[PDB]
Amino acid sequence: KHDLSSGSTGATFKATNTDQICVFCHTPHNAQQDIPLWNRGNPTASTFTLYSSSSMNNVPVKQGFTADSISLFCMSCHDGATGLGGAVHNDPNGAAIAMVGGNDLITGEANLGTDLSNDHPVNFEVTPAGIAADGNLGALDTGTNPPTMKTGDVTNGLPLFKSARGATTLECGSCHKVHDNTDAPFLRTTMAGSKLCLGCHK
Amino acid sequence: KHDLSSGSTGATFKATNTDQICVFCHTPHNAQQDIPLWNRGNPTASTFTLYSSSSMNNVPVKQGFTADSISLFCMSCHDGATGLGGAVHNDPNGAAIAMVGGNDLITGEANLGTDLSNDHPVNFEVTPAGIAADGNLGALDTGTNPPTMKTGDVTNGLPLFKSARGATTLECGSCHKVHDNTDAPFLRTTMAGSKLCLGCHK
Amino acid sequence: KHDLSSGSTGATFKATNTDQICVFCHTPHNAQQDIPLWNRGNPTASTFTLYSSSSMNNVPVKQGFTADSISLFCMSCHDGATGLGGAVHNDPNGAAIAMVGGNDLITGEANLGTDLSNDHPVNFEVTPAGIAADGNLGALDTGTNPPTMKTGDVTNGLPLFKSARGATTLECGSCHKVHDNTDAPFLRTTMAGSKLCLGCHK
Amino acid sequence: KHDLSSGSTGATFKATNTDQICVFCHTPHNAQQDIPLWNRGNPTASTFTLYSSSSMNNVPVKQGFTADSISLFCMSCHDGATGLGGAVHNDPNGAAIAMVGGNDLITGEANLGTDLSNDHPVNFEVTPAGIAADGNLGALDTGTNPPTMKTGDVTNGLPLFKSARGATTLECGSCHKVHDNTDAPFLRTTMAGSKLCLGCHK
Amino acid sequence: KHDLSSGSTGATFKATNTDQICVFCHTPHNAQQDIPLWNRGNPTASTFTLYSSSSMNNVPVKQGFTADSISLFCMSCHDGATGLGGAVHNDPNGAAIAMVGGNDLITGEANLGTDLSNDHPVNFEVTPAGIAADGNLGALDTGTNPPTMKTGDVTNGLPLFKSARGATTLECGSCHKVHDNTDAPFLRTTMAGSKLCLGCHK
Amino acid sequence: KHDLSSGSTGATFKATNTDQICVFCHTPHNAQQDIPLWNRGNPTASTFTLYSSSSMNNVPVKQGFTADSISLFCMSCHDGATGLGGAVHNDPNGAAIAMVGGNDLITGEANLGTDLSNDHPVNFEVTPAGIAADGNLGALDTGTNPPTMKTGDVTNGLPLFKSARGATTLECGSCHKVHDNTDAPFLRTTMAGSKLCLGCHK
Amino acid sequence: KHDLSSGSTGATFKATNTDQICVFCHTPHNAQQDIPLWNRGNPTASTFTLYSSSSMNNVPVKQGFTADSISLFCMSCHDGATGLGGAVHNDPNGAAIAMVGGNDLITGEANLGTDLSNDHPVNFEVTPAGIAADGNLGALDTGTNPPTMKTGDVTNGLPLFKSARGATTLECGSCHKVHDNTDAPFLRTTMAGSKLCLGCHK
Ligand code: HEC
Ligand code: HEC
Ligand code: HEC
Ligand code: HEC
Ligand code: HEC
Ligand code: HEC
Ligand code: HEC
Ligand code: HEC
Ligand code: HEC
Ligand code: HEC
Ligand code: HEC
Ligand code: HEC
Ligand code: HEC
Ligand code: HEC
Repeated sequence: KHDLSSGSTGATFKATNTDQICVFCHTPHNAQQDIPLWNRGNPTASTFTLYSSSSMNNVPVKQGFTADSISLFCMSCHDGATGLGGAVHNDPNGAAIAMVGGNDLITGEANLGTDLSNDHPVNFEVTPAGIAADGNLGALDTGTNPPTMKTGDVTNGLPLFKSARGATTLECGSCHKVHDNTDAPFLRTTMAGSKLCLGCHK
Repeated sequence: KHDLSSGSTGATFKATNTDQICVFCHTPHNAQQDIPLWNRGNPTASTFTLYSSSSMNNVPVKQGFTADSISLFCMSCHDGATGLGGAVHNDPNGAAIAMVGGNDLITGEANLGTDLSNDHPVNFEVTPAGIAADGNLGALDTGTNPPTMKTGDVTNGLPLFKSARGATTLECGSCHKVHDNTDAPFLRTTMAGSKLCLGCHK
Repeated sequence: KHDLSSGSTGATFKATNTDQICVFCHTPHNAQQDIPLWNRGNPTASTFTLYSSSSMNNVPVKQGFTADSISLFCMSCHDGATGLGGAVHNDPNGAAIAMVGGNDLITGEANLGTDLSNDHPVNFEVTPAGIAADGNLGALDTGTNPPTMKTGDVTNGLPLFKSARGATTLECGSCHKVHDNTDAPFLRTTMAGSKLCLGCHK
Repeated sequence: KHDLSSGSTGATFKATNTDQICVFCHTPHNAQQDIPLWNRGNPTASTFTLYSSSSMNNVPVKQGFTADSISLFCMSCHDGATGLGGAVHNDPNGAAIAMVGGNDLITGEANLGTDLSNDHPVNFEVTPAGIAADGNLGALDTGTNPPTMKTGDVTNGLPLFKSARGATTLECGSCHKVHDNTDAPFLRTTMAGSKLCLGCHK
Repeated sequence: KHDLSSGSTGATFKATNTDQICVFCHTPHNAQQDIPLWNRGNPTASTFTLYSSSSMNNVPVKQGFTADSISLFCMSCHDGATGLGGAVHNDPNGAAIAMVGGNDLITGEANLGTDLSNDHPVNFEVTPAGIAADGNLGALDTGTNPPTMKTGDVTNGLPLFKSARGATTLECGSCHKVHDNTDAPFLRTTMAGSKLCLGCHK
Repeated sequence: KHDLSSGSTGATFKATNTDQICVFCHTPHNAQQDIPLWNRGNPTASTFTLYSSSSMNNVPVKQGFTADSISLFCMSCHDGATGLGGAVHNDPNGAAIAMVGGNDLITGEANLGTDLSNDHPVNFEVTPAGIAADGNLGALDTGTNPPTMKTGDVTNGLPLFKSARGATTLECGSCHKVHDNTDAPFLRTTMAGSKLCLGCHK
Repeated sequence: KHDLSSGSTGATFKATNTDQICVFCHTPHNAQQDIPLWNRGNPTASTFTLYSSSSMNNVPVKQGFTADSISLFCMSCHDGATGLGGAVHNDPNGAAIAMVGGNDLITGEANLGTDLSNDHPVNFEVTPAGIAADGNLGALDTGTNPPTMKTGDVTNGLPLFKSARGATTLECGSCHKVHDNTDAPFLRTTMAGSKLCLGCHK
């Protein structure tokens, strides 16, 4: 899916003036941030809302992302308003990347918009006190890099990410693995059987 | 019972084109409401009647549910008219969920229909004035989330739910716990001994 | 007395395959009538006769009960012909309730049979004209729910019930309170001293 | 006088194991006859003789009472041979009623025995032909319930009772009112002045 | 005259502790004899003599009355030796009847004493043979109750009474009617004109 | 003649305050003597003389009557000195009997006075020896009551009376019958023809 | 002859308004003298002369009768001047006795007139001295009542009468017996044979 090459066969949206996989994401030189080789323009965090209800631990952090949130990286192409090709910084041929059909914005069901009223919670620090209060959020392992949240049925658990809210924070990349399409839509494991879901919500 | 997986052993009705527990109830993205990850189509409240007699406190609210009533969520599959698989919004494989035998409607004794003339009252605000008038509806605790109605014989009491009629409202989920089948048919405690019944009707 | 649990200590007749107080009387769902949660099979009213003499106001109504008479509910187990356990509708374990000794019918002095030639009158509308004609049937209060017949010596009087013959009708429950055994055999007050009798027959 | 309660102050004979006025006469359930709530054992009529002389209209009926005579009810405790407490049918506490001193039989002047050679005539049908023959037995009124024998000096006359000999029959209750002690020994009017006697024997 | 009530106006002797006409003569219960409701003490017959001369039919019966003679009843208060109030058996208030002035014995001209040497003959059987022998004692009628002695000038004749000497016996009540004072001193007809005397002595 | 009623038509002397025949002679109660019901005051016998001559049998008895002589009864009103109305003992209305004209004494030819020098002999015992001596005084019959003196021409003879002088004594009533006026002046038979005179003086 | 009844057959003079023998001579009451029952008017004795000659003993008594002479009684109707019916005192019917023909005076040979110059001597005392002087006047008997003069040939002699001249006096009745007509004209014995005459004049 994320093979945006012109010669790709399974890509819904692909360029027409380049053949490279990685220019859409990674540039060897002249990148944006010291988070691996990011060459994509990201929006502001002030225009994003998250899931909030009186059953969680994220009440004060229900508005806005952080400046170092990977969820920002994902929504940079998964917001429905940022150009797929027009947001590049280090373009591959000195000009704007040509897009097929002229639709430089993601559409369809994959579009997420700007409101997360219908999405799984992201960018909040899972805490051992919160886990004890709920009593069902598995366990924590700190000896691994990155630290993972222990599960009673899945090997290696789910990776966690460091953010402003804390060093053990759930994120857009917790479930989705961008590069590996072994279990589409790039889930960390094949979802049939609910075994990934049972990893956390036991 | 509510394990609608194809590989389930104790489910009366199960799908044949999926293996996931939660797609029938919860979808990670593109949900219906900001009430936890609801992916089920609910009917209108105008076609529902409730228990009403000259011994209660719910005389003006004996017709119709609210738009935010959990009882609506439960009757969405427990009405006897809404499709068990056809009412999903975010389907798991891009098509309608296949049902065994083709009976996409609940039948048997578990069917409740649309008339509650033979059911325990639901969706009404229990009030301290009403409790004092009756003199037997236990007591109230507001320091817990959700607020519970105190009982003289059962630990932790019964949870209450917030609705349009009020913040302390009895509901379909007051007695039934959807996920925990420790005491089937998903009662909050084992019913033998009438100890749950004695919790309120002392 | 009416604690029909298997673990009960003072019950003459008790079940052996259940432990619940209320299944014998009340079922949460799938009840019989919109009169509180009735799960007991009642007989026909055409086979019942009542007390009749040329000193009362019930001459035309000396034969048969009404379809909404609480006396029917009481005689449903107090007729001497209806099964104590076999008349349930919503059984607690999917089968007929097991009875100790196999005697599913009430016996002894408590048995009332089908003829009320030796019983206090029931199911007739007490009227202010009739009270004035007799001149001793206390007085009437309509501001209370249910309306009561005023007594000159007892606080709160006797409750009355609504029926087909009228809205102020004496009934089996007028003297007997089914749940409260403070004054056995479930009388509304302790009978020693004839103070209950003096409440009406002054 | 007829207040046989243990706490009574003016009763010659009173019980010691009960406090109720009416168990001695009336039981709510399980009575003897369809004549109001009779719970007292009555003797046979074959052992009773009546006043008979060649000046009356009761020559063929001078021996024995009827099975439905109220005089039998009165003599059930006013015969001098039937137990005051031992003749109850529906006892108040599951055992024989305890009597003070052990004298369960009425004694003294109030005792009447079994021979009415010294008593006013009872249980005979007064007839208009007989009244015309004597010419002094007042008049008859049939529009009242029960029918009364008209008197020229007393309001409302004397009530009459229905029996086997006829529908207008003098009886033990014609002069004596069991419940009202306004004019002791329970006469229908105060006897001073002979006005009751002048009501009939003008 | 015989109205012995305390409120009487024409009575020479009256009581002061009662107001009843009939207690002096009749008691409803506990009477003396089976001759109508007699409550007066009578003297012995051995102390009485009668009119005797060689012109009548009563030679062998000139000494003593019978045990069933009404003349005994009359002399019970008309002997001059028996107490007017002290001879009662069933007293009206549990004590001796109080008499005005303390003179409980009849005095004056009305007093008759114990010797009938100056009185009209009583208590002897008038016989048809005796009537034929005298030839002036009217005639006899047996079809009436009581049998009367026919007179040629007076309607209905004189009533006769049954006694030991015979069934057609003259008696104290033959001329005197105790209750009817239409013709004082309680004669059966007004005596002016000798028409009563001419009824027998033609 | 002897009908002294006020309404009488043939009576020379009659009362004005009474209507009774017999009060002048007979009173039912309180009479004077045991000689039938005498209510008239009689004079003394010492003031009476009789017929005496040397041809009879009454020489020693020619002065004075006896205390039991009927002639005394007759002269009680036939002496000319005793009051006709003032000599009553048992008066009919509590007062002296009123007489017409005020003449309470008999006058005229019927007056006899106190001397019998001009009258037929009375009050002497006729004896069989005396009859044999005279040889004309009929015969004697003792089997009749009263004994009569036999006559050869008149049926039933003349009645005789008992007195102190003897049991067969002539008397004022021998010829005169007081009640029967068939042959006035109350003779025992019609005197025309001298047949009564020939009965004795043959 | 002396049967003066109206129905008489042998009487020359008889009444027409009466039928009685004795009213002409004897009245029961109201007579004239104490000489037996005389009811006839007698004349004076001064107008009568008697037989007188110088051969007797009656020289000084030859003029006039005595006031007590029976000869006066006889001449009262045998004088020829006194009325036969008009001289009665006690008349039988309140009026003068009617006489046949109107001749109330005796006539014919039986008339004696007023002069006894032709009659046998009367009313003089026969004396024993006079009898001795004459020597033929029988003898005297004093033991009989009345005293008689003894005769030598006739049984019982002649009765004598008492008068003023003496106790043994001849009289009109000496020979004549007024009542007995055995030997007419009422002689004491049949005169044929002169045996009566020979009784005295021997
Ligand atoms: C972080 C902000 C994100 C973003 C941008 C997306 N996800 Fe998820 N996702 C999860 C599961 C189980 C599915 C399968 C969908 C299904 O079974 O119906 C998905 C799918 C997607 C899609 C495409 C399919 C779709 O239905 O939209 C997209 C574009 C997408 N995701 C974006 C699970 C998780 C999860 C843990 C349960 C987390 C955290 C996220 N997703 C986070 C994100
Ligand atoms: C809210 C609208 C609901 C719905 C949809 C159901 N219930 Fe209840 N329930 C209660 C108890 C004690 C039982 C046991 C039944 C028994 O003992 O016989 C049940 C059972 C059910 C069933 C299945 C079994 C059946 O008999 O129908 C179903 C499908 C069901 N429930 C649906 C008690 C309560 C209660 C408090 C007393 C409340 C509130 C509810 N239930 C509410 C609901
Ligand atoms: C309505 C049809 C009923 C029924 C089914 C029963 N009752 Fe009554 N009850 C009353 C009183 C004073 C007693 C005490 C008995 C006593 O003192 O001896 C009772 C008792 C009973 C019993 C059990 C004991 C018994 O003696 O039978 C039963 C089974 C019973 N009742 C059934 C009084 C009343 C009353 C007002 C006076 C009325 C109405 C009823 N009862 C009605 C009924
Ligand atoms: C029907 C069989 C009965 C019975 C059992 C009794 N009575 Fe009478 N009663 C009447 C009157 C006027 C009195 C007063 C007594 C008085 O004045 O002296 C009574 C009294 C009694 C008593 C108690 C007192 C006593 O003297 O015995 C008793 C126990 C009693 N009664 C029993 C009048 C009548 C009457 C109409 C005149 C009739 C009918 C009855 N009584 C009937 C009965
Ligand atoms: C039966 C033993 C009796 C008794 C006790 C009494 N009588 Fe008579 N009575 C009769 C008449 C005609 C009178 C009127 C009196 C009169 O006219 O003077 C009476 C009166 C009385 C009285 C009171 C008045 C008085 O003079 O004493 C009394 C107390 C009395 N009686 C008592 C007639 C008869 C009669 C038939 C002729 C008979 C029988 C009786 N009486 C009997 C009795
Ligand atoms: C007893 C002492 C008496 C009394 C008081 C009276 N009598 Fe006589 N009597 C007799 C006869 C034949 C008559 C008729 C008179 C006549 O024919 O003229 C009478 C009449 C009377 C009267 C009234 C008429 C009169 O002439 O005086 C009276 C008042 C009277 N009597 C009173 C006959 C007898 C007789 C037998 C011959 C005897 C005895 C008596 N009487 C006795 C008495
Ligand atoms: C006394 C004064 C008298 C009276 C009035 C009468 N007598 Fe005599 N009498 C006597 C005898 C023997 C005869 C028979 C005459 C004869 O035989 O012829 C009579 C008759 C009469 C009559 C009628 C006949 C007549 O011849 O007149 C009358 C009227 C009469 N008497 C009147 C005898 C005596 C005698 C003794 C001898 C005495 C005395 C009397 N009589 C006296 C009287
Ligand atoms: C859009 C998404 C792309 C595309 C089209 C490519 N890459 Fe990647 N890549 C992407 C992200 C968001 C990250 C970092 C994720 C994280 O830090 O959690 C990366 C990272 C890499 C890395 C180093 C990290 C590792 O190896 O685990 C490499 C070597 C890499 N990417 C290679 C790569 C190549 C060869 C591509 C085309 C042939 C290519 N990427 C495309 C996001 C995206
Ligand atoms: C139908 C009912 C289902 C089924 C088949 C599953 N879930 Fe649940 N779930 C359901 C409801 C009505 C609710 C909310 C109830 C309320 O708000 O009172 C939930 C909630 C959850 C949650 C979060 C709430 C909590 O944990 O207390 C989780 C983590 C969850 N559900 C998980 C889950 C999984 C893992 C399932 C398959 C393995 C699954 N659900 C099925 C209703 C239903
Ligand atoms: C047979 C009788 C039973 C038994 C064994 C139980 N209940 Fe009751 N109950 C019964 C009747 C006939 C009625 C209605 C009476 C009327 O309407 O007049 C009820 C009512 C109730 C109620 C609500 C009415 C109220 O509270 O006043 C409750 C809460 C209730 N019953 C509870 C209850 C429980 C907890 C029992 C076992 C622990 C139980 N009942 C048994 C009749 C009968
Ligand atoms: C012995 C007598 C008693 C006693 C101790 C009580 N009652 Fe009565 N009662 C009795 C009789 C013989 C009758 C019927 C008489 C008839 O039918 O002529 C009654 C009747 C009643 C009635 C209904 C008739 C009415 O009201 O007129 C009542 C309501 C009643 N009795 C009440 C009552 C009470 C309350 C008593 C004790 C507090 C009581 N009775 C005692 C005889 C006798
Ligand atoms: C003394 C005498 C009294 C008095 C003061 C009263 N009564 Fe009478 N009564 C009396 C006698 C001797 C008799 C019987 C006479 C007989 O048998 O010949 C009676 C009879 C009655 C009767 C029934 C006989 C009838 O009616 O013919 C009655 C109804 C009656 N008595 C009534 C009565 C009343 C009402 C009195 C006071 C108001 C009363 N009596 C006084 C004697 C005497
Ligand atoms: C004055 C004389 C009178 C009057 C006015 C009445 N009677 Fe008589 N009565 C009288 C006497 C002297 C005697 C007795 C005579 C004797 O013993 O020889 C009587 C007797 C009676 C008798 C009974 C004797 C019988 O019947 O033979 C009766 C019944 C009688 N009397 C009745 C009576 C009546 C009814 C009178 C008025 C209607 C009446 N008498 C008046 C004297 C006198
Ligand atoms: C005229 C003479 C008469 C008549 C018509 C009658 N009697 Fe006589 N009677 C007469 C006299 C003068 C005397 C007395 C004579 C004397 O005393 O000597 C008498 C006497 C009697 C007597 C009594 C004397 C006796 O019996 O001896 C009687 C009983 C008598 N009379 C009866 C009587 C009768 C019955 C008459 C009519 C039937 C009658 N008398 C007529 C004179 C005269």
